[PDB]
Amino acid sequence: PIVQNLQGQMVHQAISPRTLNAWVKVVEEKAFSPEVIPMFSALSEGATPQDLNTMLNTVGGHQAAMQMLKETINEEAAEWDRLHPVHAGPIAPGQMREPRGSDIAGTTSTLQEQIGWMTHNPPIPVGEIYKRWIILGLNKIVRMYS
Amino acid sequence: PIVQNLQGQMVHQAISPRTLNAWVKVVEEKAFSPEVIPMFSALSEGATPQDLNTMLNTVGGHQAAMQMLKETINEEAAEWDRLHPVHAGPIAPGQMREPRGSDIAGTTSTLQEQIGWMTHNPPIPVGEIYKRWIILGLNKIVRMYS
Ligand SMILES: COCCN/C=C1/C(=O)N(C)c2ccc(C(F)(F)F)cc2N(c2ccccc2)C1=O
Ligand SMILES: COCCN/C=C1/C(=O)N(C)c2ccc(C(F)(F)F)cc2N(c2ccccc2)C1=O
Ligand code: NA
Ligand code: NA
Repeated sequence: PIVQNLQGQMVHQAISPRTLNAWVKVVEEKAFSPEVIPMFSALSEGATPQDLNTMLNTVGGHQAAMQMLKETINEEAAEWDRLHPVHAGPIAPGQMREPRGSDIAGTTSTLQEQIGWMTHNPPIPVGEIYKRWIILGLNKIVRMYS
Repeated sequence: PIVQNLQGQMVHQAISPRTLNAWVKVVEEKAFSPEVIPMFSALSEGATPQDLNTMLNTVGGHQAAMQMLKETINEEAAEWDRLHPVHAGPIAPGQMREPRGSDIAGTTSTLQEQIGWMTHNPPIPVGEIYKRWIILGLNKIVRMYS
């Protein structure tokens, strides 16, 4: 997630491995449990898409449940593009481009571009947007158990 | 916890009731379980003493376990005073005073004074210090189950 250092700068701070390890243990004990969702949202506060994917990849899960999660994310990303089309073409070096669904999901964006959108004014909270997509998918999983 | 708003300012953001509710459910299911500790540290990122006490009070627990926790905190606070004595007496209005153990524990300090120490340069991370005392006590509890 993003936090301000001892100067003023908004810097990225990776998620602690000990937090990740404890989290996977929680999910393992409360598989498909609704209470895990508010906890997921709590631990991902200020998280960038990169951080979110690290959490998702670390947890893993059932092949099938991961599918519904990915499909949900993909569906929401395509819905973002349908509503927020981005222009392709000429852009000067260092110019900020508008994020597409795949950028919000961290697939086609770097940590630096994610931080840029998140610390911009007006900000494009790509971390918050992606988290919502994930939570939608998690809420879908709990309701099928697959 | 403290977070920067849409201007630049370091503002306080209370813990979500939904997070608190989910957390108490976790502790209830994993009573005295070591894995809860890394999770406690994760959710209290950037937390002020006020936030920490809200979490502690919300969780509650066994009369006896709460005792060892309080006694541990009290013991560490007295140890902080023994090593970092603070001068009493004349101080101008609005002057920043050095925190004593009771201030770090949020007993004799306001949310505003806690934020002041935490956003000062060099900072007095009262939230981090208090969190360590709590985690020491939690590690004590797990090892007695009381
Ligand atoms: C470590 O795996 C052990 C067995 N549990 C697997 C699960 C699963 O298959 N998926 C795909 C995932 C993926 C990410 C997460 C996340 F960390 F993000 F929360 C939870 C989660 N949930 C889940 C979903 C909804 C509500 C509660 C838990 C599971 O139970
Ligand atoms: C809601 O209560 C249901 C039964 N569990 C009670 C417990 C207890 O009596 N105390 C005093 C506390 C107090 C705060 C916390 C905190 F939220 F901060 F983690 C955990 C905790 N732990 C605890 C201690 C060490 C490791 C894991 C859990 C307990 O089990
Ligand atoms: Na990437
Ligand atoms: Na207070």
